[PDB]
Amino acid sequence: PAVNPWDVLLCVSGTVIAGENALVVALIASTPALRTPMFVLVGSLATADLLAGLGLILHFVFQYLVPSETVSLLTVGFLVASFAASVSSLLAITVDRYLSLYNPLTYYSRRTLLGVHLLLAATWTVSLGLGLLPVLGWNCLAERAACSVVRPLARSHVALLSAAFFMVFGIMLHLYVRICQVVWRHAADLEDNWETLNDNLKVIEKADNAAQVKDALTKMRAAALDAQKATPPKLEMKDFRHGFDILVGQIDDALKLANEGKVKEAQAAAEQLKTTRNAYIQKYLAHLAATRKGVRTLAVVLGTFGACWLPFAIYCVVGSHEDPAVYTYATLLPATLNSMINPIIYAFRNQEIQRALWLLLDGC
Ligand SMILES: CC(C)CCC[C@@H](C)[C@H]1CC[C@H]2[C@@H]3CC=C4C[C@@H](O)CC[C@]4(C)[C@H]3CC[C@]12C
Ligand SMILES: CCCCCCCC/C=C\CCCCCCCC(=O)OC[C@H](O)CO
Ligand SMILES: CCCCCCCC/C=C\CCCCCCCC(=O)OC[C@H](O)CO
Ligand SMILES: CCCCCCCC/C=C\CCCCCCCC(=O)OC[C@H](O)CO
Ligand SMILES: CCCCCCCC/C=C\CCCCCCCC(=O)OC[C@H](O)CO
Ligand SMILES: CCCCCCCC/C=C\CCCCCCCC(=O)O
Ligand SMILES: CCCCCCCC/C=C\CCCCCCCC(=O)O
Ligand SMILES: CCCCCCCC/C=C\CCCCCCCC(=O)O
Ligand SMILES: CCCCCCCC/C=C\CCCCCCCC(=O)O
Ligand SMILES: CCCCCCCC/C=C\CCCCCCCC(=O)O
Ligand SMILES: CCCCCCCC/C=C\CCCCCCCC(=O)O
Ligand SMILES: CCCCCCCC/C=C\CCCCCCCC(=O)O
Ligand SMILES: CCCCCCCC/C=C\CCCCCCCC(=O)O
Repeated sequence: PAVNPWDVLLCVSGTVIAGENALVVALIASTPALRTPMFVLVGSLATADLLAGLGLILHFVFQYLVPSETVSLLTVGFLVASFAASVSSLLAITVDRYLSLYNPLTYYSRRTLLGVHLLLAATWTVSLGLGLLPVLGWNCLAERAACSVVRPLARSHVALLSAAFFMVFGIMLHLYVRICQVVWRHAADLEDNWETLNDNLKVIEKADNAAQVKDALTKMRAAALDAQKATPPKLEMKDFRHGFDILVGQIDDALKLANEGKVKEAQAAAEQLKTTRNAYIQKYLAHLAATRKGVRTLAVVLGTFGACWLPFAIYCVVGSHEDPAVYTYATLLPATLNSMINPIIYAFRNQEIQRALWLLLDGC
């Protein structure tokens, strides 16, 4: 028993990672529709995870099948660059999601596409550099007292890697809270205006004087428009939104009658407003149910990223080369599992990626 079980587990993990992310890469590459900034970023993440998966397999190969210290230095440097590129790609994705939420219009501009190009060129340039430094000689091959828990990386180089991870993670947390903030605000405004919409509709049905009817119709018009704004836009869906378009229209019809002195007729028009409102009551509950689920996903995915990488990042600066290798393996394996989760969260859950997959399975 000279093969270490953990090395086999990493090879298995790398195989799953490579297979998952190779499929994502193939789907985006062969689908001209998937060329927006968002998908350029997903393709970068998938490529990095693909490279990291292959790297785990290669590390096994040149440890056990072609024993080579030199090529093992290359494989570890390869993995440093691949995981750096994956973590930095997650940062870039998060930046993009922030910008699309905070700039519902100016996000769709030439600057945004330029920004992804420059950001990815920079993250990949830095990622490669980080893996190239040990290959060029910033390693512990000469001085074994300077070895980190991941051979043959030098403790000082690994400290830099962990510092970069902590900074990247801190930025993601900042963006996460801002994203969370915007999603909560819009959901709160939608639920507010929807409730006031219903309140005034009851005022109409129970009105006893004409002043109440006009007042309630005036508030319904404002609430309808505010509820529309809080709904995310179609693109660059708008069916739930267009439900408010015909509500404003009906409210304007009732207001016209009320202003001409036909308040009885304006009140009776609430039956039609209640009919309209009831038709979109499910789309409203479904939208609130989707945002709720999305918020949960946000936190779960970021928490899982932290649970997978933080123990490793911490142990890499606290541990030393004297520790048994199992503690490096036990903290490294979860970090690799995150590269199995990434394609599911950022690629396979996307409807356009699923469509490309359907066209691929069905022979186009
Ligand atoms: C040690 C490893 C990391 C070296 C990797 C070298 C090559 C293969 C890397 C470096 C930069 C990478 C590119 C950077 C960004 C993108 C955009 C993405 O939408 C598709 C993949 C693509 C086009 C990558 C393809 C692979 C790539 C060219
Ligand atoms: C020996 C171990 C097994 C190695 C062998 C399995 C490797 C699977 C990896 C990636 C497959 C997903 C990427 C390929 C997806 C198809 C590429 C494509 O676009 O094909 C279009 C064509 O119409 C259809 O063949
Ligand atoms: C991250 C930056 C570093 C990335 C580095 C990627 C380098 C890959 C390039 C070429 C393949 C080289 C393959 C070398 C195959 C060597 C086969 C061999 O003979 O090596 C066994 C040797 O004899 C034992 O004694
Ligand atoms: C060895 C090197 C290690 C480096 C370790 C540190 C990593 C973090 C550095 C840069 C990421 C910057 C990402 C962009 C930050 C957010 C930009 C943003 O939100 O602003 C966009 C602006 O508002 C548009 O108008
Ligand atoms: C989302 C999933 C997140 C998963 C996060 C996992 C974090 C694992 C961290 C520590 C486990 C350490 C396990 C160490 C097992 C040691 C067994 C033992 O006794 O070691 C023998 C050794 O020779 C005597 O030093
Ligand atoms: C989806 C792919 C299937 C994954 C199955 C899991 C792969 C398990 C591979 C290696 C695990 C090694 C188990 C360790 C055996 C005991 C080792 C020992 O006692 O020395
Ligand atoms: C044996 C060395 C291990 C490295 C293997 C390298 C093979 C994978 C390299 C790149 C795959 C990424 C291809 C990206 C295609 C995207 C095209 C597009 O976005 O339009
Ligand atoms: C593009 C698919 C992924 C390819 C990289 C991962 C799989 C491993 C591929 C090749 C491993 C063998 C490399 C060549 C070994 C030569 C040994 C020798 O010449 O003595
Ligand atoms: C993408 C950039 C990659 C290179 C970044 C570094 C640039 C500076 C040039 C050379 C320094 C790299 C080598 C440092 C370790 C030397 C160890 C030694 O000589 O024994
Ligand atoms: C802002 C981009 C900067 C690009 C240039 C960066 C150049 C980096 C060069 C060297 C980094 C430090 C390398 C340390 C080598 C130590 C060698 C050893 O310990 O034996
Ligand atoms: C995130 C900051 C922590 C430092 C990151 C280090 C990145 C190294 C990545 C892959 C190298 C994996 C090599 C295989 C583990 C062997 C462990 C051992 O030395 O016994
Ligand atoms: C998740 C919270 C993010 C907070 C980021 C704080 C800034 C992090 C920057 C540097 C800290 C890492 C320095 C590690 C040095 C260890 C050296 C050693 O003992 O080998
Ligand atoms: C048994 C399949 C495991 C599936 C993934 C979960 C990983 C944790 C379970 C087992 C780890 C591999 C076996 C540990 C070998 C102990 C000997 C050693 O430390 O080198």
